[PDB]
Amino acid sequence: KEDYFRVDMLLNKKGQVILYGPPGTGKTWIARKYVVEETNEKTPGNKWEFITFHQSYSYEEFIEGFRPRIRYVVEDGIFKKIALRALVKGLFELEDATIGKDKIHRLYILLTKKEPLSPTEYEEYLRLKRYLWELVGGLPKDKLKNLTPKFYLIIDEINRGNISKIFGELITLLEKDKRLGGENQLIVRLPYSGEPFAVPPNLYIIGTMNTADRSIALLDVALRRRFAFIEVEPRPEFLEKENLKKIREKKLKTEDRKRLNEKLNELFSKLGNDNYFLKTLLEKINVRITVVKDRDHRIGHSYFLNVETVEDLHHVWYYEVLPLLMEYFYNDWETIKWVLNEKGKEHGNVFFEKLRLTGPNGEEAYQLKVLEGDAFIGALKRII
Amino acid sequence: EDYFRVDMLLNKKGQVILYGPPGTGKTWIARKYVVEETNEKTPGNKWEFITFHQSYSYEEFIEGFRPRIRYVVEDGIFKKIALRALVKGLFELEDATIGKDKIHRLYILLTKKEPLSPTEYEEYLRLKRYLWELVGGLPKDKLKNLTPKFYLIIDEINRGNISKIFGELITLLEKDKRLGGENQLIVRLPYSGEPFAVPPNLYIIGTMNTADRSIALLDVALRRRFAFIEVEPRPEFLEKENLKKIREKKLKTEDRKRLNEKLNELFSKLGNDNYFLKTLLEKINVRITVVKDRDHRIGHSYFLNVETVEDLHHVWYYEVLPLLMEYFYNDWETIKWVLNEKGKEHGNVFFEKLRLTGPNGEEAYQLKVLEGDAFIGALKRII
Amino acid sequence: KEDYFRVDMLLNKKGQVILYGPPGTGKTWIARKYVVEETNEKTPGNKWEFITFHQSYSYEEFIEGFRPRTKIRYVVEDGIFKKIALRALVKGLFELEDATIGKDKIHRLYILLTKKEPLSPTEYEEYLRLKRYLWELVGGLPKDKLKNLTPKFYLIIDEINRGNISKIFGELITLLEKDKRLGGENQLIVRLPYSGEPFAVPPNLYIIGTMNTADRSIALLDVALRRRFAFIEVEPRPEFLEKENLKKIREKKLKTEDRKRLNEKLNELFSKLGNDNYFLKTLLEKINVRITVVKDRDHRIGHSYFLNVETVEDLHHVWYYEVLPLLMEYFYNDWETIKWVLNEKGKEHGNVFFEKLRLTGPNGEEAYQLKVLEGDAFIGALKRII
Amino acid sequence: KEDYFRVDMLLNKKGQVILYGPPGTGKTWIARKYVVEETNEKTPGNKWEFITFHQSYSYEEFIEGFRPRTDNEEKIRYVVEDGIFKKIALRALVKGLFELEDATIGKDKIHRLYILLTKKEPLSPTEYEEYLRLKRYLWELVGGLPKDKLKNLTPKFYLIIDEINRGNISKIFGELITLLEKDKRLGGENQLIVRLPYSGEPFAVPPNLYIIGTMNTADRSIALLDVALRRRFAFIEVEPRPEFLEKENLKKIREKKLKTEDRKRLNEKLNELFSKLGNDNYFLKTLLEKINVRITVVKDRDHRIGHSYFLNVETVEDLHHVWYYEVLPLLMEYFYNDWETIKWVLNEKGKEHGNVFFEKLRLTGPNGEEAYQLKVLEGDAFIGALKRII
Ligand SMILES: Nc1nc2c(ncn2[C@@H]2O[C@H](COP(=O)(O)OP(=O)(O)OP(O)(O)=S)[C@@H](O)[C@H]2O)c(=O)[nH]1
Ligand SMILES: Nc1nc2c(ncn2[C@@H]2O[C@H](COP(=O)(O)OP(=O)(O)OP(O)(O)=S)[C@@H](O)[C@H]2O)c(=O)[nH]1
Ligand SMILES: Nc1nc2c(ncn2[C@@H]2O[C@H](COP(=O)(O)OP(=O)(O)OP(O)(O)=S)[C@@H](O)[C@H]2O)c(=O)[nH]1
Ligand SMILES: Nc1nc2c(ncn2[C@@H]2O[C@H](COP(=O)(O)OP(=O)(O)OP(O)(O)=S)[C@@H](O)[C@H]2O)c(=O)[nH]1
Ligand SMILES: [Mg+2]
Ligand SMILES: [Mg+2]
Ligand SMILES: [Mg+2]
Ligand SMILES: [Mg+2]
Repeated sequence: KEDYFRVDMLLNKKGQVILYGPPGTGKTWIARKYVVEETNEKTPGNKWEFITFHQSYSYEEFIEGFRPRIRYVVEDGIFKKIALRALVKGLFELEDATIGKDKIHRLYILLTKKEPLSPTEYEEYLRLKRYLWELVGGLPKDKLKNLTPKFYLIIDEINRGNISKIFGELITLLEKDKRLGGENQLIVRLPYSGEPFAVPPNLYIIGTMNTADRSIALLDVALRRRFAFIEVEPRPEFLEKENLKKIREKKLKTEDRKRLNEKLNELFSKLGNDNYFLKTLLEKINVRITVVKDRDHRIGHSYFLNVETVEDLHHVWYYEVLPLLMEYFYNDWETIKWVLNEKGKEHGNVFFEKLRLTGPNGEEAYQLKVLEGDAFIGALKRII
Repeated sequence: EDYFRVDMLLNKKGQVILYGPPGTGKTWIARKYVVEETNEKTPGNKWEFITFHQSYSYEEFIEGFRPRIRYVVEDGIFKKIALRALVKGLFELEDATIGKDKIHRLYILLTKKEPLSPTEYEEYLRLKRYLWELVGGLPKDKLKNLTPKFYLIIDEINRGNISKIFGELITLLEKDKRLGGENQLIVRLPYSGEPFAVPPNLYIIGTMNTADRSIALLDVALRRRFAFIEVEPRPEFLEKENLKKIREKKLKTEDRKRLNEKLNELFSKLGNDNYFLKTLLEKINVRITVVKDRDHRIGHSYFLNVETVEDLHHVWYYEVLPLLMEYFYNDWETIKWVLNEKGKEHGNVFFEKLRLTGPNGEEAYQLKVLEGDAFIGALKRII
Repeated sequence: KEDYFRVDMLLNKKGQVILYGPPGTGKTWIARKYVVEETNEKTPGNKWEFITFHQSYSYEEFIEGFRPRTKIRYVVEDGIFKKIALRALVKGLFELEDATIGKDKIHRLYILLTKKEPLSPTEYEEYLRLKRYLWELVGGLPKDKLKNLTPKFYLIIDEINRGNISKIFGELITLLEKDKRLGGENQLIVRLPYSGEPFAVPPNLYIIGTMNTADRSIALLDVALRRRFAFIEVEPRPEFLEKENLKKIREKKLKTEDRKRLNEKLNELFSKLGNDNYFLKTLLEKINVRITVVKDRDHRIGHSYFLNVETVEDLHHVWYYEVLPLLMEYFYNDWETIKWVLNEKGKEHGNVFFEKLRLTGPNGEEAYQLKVLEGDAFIGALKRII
Repeated sequence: KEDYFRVDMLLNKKGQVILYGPPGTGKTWIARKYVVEETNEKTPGNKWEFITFHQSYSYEEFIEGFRPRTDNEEKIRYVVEDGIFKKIALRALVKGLFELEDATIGKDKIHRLYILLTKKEPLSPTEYEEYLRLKRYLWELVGGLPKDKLKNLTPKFYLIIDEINRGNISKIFGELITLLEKDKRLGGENQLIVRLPYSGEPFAVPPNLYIIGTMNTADRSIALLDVALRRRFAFIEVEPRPEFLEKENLKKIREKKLKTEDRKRLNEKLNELFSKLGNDNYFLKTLLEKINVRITVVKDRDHRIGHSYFLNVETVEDLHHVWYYEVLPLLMEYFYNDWETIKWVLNEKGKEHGNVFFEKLRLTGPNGEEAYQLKVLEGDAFIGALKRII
């Protein structure tokens, strides 16, 4: 648990992390696994939330916005609700005579309530929010710093939405010192409600993002200072035989797992008795992609994580890896054949066989050749 | 062949995209696979057919605010078909915590073509939040195999902004992230504030044109969720036996024999060559592949309905010669070389060179209409 | 005719057609003529519609979109295509004899579709449940009954390339293919995003596009849309500019005694041209081959510029106010090309259309001016171009 | 006149013309003069309209669009209101159906529709539905009328579109690419009735209505209209006329307006002007000819200087103001940071630091960057610098 430990450390130092890398690495997996292993709660709900950003995601659905529920009810977004839940659950365990635990528990029932709030209860929600935000501030900073029952928000594909538009006052408030209990503790007031709001130290944010798409890759340095940035690189050592066996023996603790570790034995013996076939295959593929495009368009290891037989590797190759490589290099046949290091040969057991016709201006072109059986493993052996 | 690989890749990945040039039967094999898999010939209960375009948003697809005077969160097409797949999968799932009457009322509210009344919309929201309270406590090994199979064919999936339309479906569509999967995700939707997760009951078959690169699926993160099947042009369907085997698999009556001799009247005029259209499309696709992209190849649907020589003349002069002149605009040498008539500037040729020559040295050609045996003699030159 | 049979054959075979070519070749003319000759109606409405694509259409104004309908209601309203493709389907279900077809409801749906008044707020949900009953009926019908609906409906989409068709034709990338129409071997019934009600293009309907191919900025670069249409190149025919063909074209509509004047007006024309019936024909030929060699083949001058020419003053006005500005707009400030199109490149300072200016610039460049020639010097200048 | 006769015959033969040329040649004035000579109305209103296309002119404000309008003075709603062209086309068609002798026309309906097209106030919702129903009756009525009735309509309506290229003419027109042709109008041979997108009601251009556009061909950022859009309009070149700037010619043009005793004042003011220009009655004429020929060889033919800048010139200081505020910013706008060419148009190329319009600065940049400064000349030096342009 090393990536687990660095997510655990950089959440307790920066307050919030972003798991970046190429598509196919373990970002969403390590985020969801870390949060269900810290909260001890397998589903989203009270103690943690899972959201996904997109271009149809705005400030009004994230922090607060007007909604006709008629008059305008200032409906809180998901961040305001999880931050208020984190603050109220932290003021549960915070023993103090000024904290009225009867009103704080009523605010926790009003925040936990999955039903839409009645207009008889929305005024109670506003009054208890005013009492909560007039409670803190009068609370000392050394008590507001230590809040035990931590809350987590996983913003998957965080670079998909306009984060500077979605995060409103959260550009300022998400810094660890600008949270509650910190030394530069800052409680700003919100536009649509007028109520003061500040991020508690009880709530952490684990973003994940892919760095392949550069049109949505974040460049706001003032936004990037709020987050730690954990690079989840492609790990081809997960595709070694014993490591792939140990990974696939996670949810396999029955006799069917006995049908698993022999199914790899049919696989890796057919690959040439090499326990490092997929490992060095993805290694050579990623190191050849890194030098012709970038390191952020590397093939992640989750393409070959579900490979159990040779036909599974054939389907992952011809329907997930080769269309991805042909979308990487559109009509650039020399570069994609260099990625498979087939730049010299034009025929034979090859993935792109040369057409026997050259253009009127000297242009040439290739053809996707579907290899099967030992010829396919022989062509994959050439990449290593 | 293609049916078996669609059935195989739809189970291990959960969603497939049939891509390729126009003309190859991607929508055909998607519709045929889904009708042969659901045993119903109309979209509706167990499968839906949609087509993405630029007026698809996240609101019309998953959920969005719509006034009905009360602004309510109207579920889009995917949330209706995903809740329908989840509820219909929770029908046959025998358990003690699943109240079958609420699940059945939710299925009646989901499969209702009439718009829901305000007395039934709140019941719909209550049954939805009961459903999402239910599957948040259900084990993984019971949700892993829901009994029916629901399909959503998204034809021309690349014509809309897919990463904008698939709002929370970038995360949830992965087979290891569906309900009952090894890493089960349940996102929180922004508009309703209600949780949501794609069941393993529901499969997606996208189709995609790859000739147009302005709508190319360049999102590397979104290409990981789908398995990408290339439906290539198959010129071997235009062989004289395969043309009779394909065109008689749609009709069942006596007039199939009227199909037969009309084909034999065709290929006797082409030069007694049973592989005339096959080698014609193969040679033309090799020319297009070497002078333009391989995604601009001519599909076989142009020549599948060719049954006489006049239909081949109409398909040539009104479907693929405007297509070739649109491929190579004012590049007369390249379209001249695609029909391999680069030296032939006169005679029985498709583009006769004008005798007049411009002042800066440029020369132009003229589309010549060939009929009868001269047209077949010009088509024999391409082979 | 010939082009009439071309449009008829390709529209029956394909379902949709696009008459494309240079401006002024009779694409809108042969489209409107074919549609008023098939459906015997001189005015759109019942059996056919005429629309024009441009950048202010969208999917909402063509298929369906949300609109306010009077309190106020947020009502999804069908566009022109959904209205005509429900009208063609419902009119096709009149002559279908079947037990499951409830014609008392189909006739009410036809009355609500052909209702020129806007729908009442108590008559709109009647139309909605009638559409729901219709799409429950059509999905239950066998394919052989929907294969050949009895009438024929036409939608002339003129200047089709001027709008963003891939944005406008939302589901119609899929549905316009004749195998995906109703009763086809591979029929498809999409679900529309705004309403949620299903939709499918009947075989009753026939869309006819016309396209300007002189403009390259709006051309059909979309290859997948070009499968759905047949493509008729409507070339400029200068053989219509002969004296006998002008007498056949111009004296066809006005069948009164004025033909006995009009041919007289033609006899003053070509005798002023040199007693040559092929003056305008070879003039348009030897201009369009110049436009074909120095520009693309589809920036050519259409024959509709010279069809209304009756006297030499009309030819002078058509030359100096319609096609010489057009040639000056083709080759803007490119004098050695527009002068070469009129094949007066070596000529200057005479009976010429572009007189050379006596001044030369500091970089050695020169520019010419437009010279207006009248009388017989203009005809001697036009005789040079031939 | 002759230009008005040319506009009249090309407008009767094509239905719509465009007066195109450089700025300041009087294309708007020629269009307005011809229209007020036709309809005999000094102001727009019933029989003719005047609009200006700008960059933000849209189809929604030209044919029909969802415009906000208040219902019962309480709340705004977006309803489909007709633009300028649809209102003037319905007005022309209804006014032509006034004098049309036919029995199928319900005149007491049609006249009411004319009132609903001529009231200069927003329609109340009680009568806006009446206006919609009368439009539906009108398009049901002309859908059965023969061609011989609708061919000849008795009045003549005009729509002047000043600066027609400054908008997106295809996007603003829309259905008017097809409808504006003389054969595609009402009562024509190939009569066409489109179906508009927003209101969903039919529409067709009457032959009653004519369009006279003006086109500034100097700029070319937004000036490119399509070839099919060139086909609909006749195109009338309005050149700069420097022969309007001769002393007797400028006298007759300035005296064509109403002047009781100020004609002799204009006479003694114009004799004061040309006596300082070297006793040359043709000085402004050949000045504009030399500067326009020198514009034509280096710039486009459409970039010439219009003659109406010098039509108000009566004194020497008026000519100095016109030069230093109306034609030298025009030249500096055409030749932006092209100093040798704009110096060659005035043919003072190489002649620096004299009685010059563009004085060369005596500094030079790090890599040889050069700059010129607009020098203002007053008195005999300005007339001397004007003398060497010729
Ligand atoms: N056991 C194990 N499984 C992993 C690991 N990394 C990825 N996986 C598996 O691969 C699948 C895909 O990984 P995932 O984390 O979802 O990619 P991603 O980072 O979200 O990809 P993207 O969203 O940026 S496109 C997951 O379902 C997970 O089960 C790992 O380190 N260990
Ligand atoms: N029998 C049979 N018919 C086919 C086959 N491939 C294509 N066709 C026919 O050709 C037509 C075109 O196939 P289609 O599915 O529409 O291509 P497409 O993928 O939609 O092409 P596009 O949308 O990218 S433009 C179909 O109507 C189908 O009937 C095939 O393999 N077998
Ligand atoms: N008789 C006859 N008349 C024609 C023919 N072509 C054009 N015309 C006449 O010329 C006029 C212009 O034709 P039109 O239909 O507008 O050309 P177009 O192809 O639409 O030109 P555009 O819209 O791209 S600009 C028509 O009104 C018609 O009367 C023809 O082939 N035969
Ligand atoms: N008497 C008389 N006045 C003229 C003549 N030409 C132009 N004018 C006057 O000069 C002024 C400018 O003319 P104008 O019509 O605006 O030219 P323009 O082509 O429209 O200029 P622009 O709009 O492109 S900048 C007008 O006020 C007009 O009255 C003319 O020939 N005779
Ligand atoms: Mg992810
Ligand atoms: Mg398709
Ligand atoms: Mg037209
Ligand atoms: Mg003006």
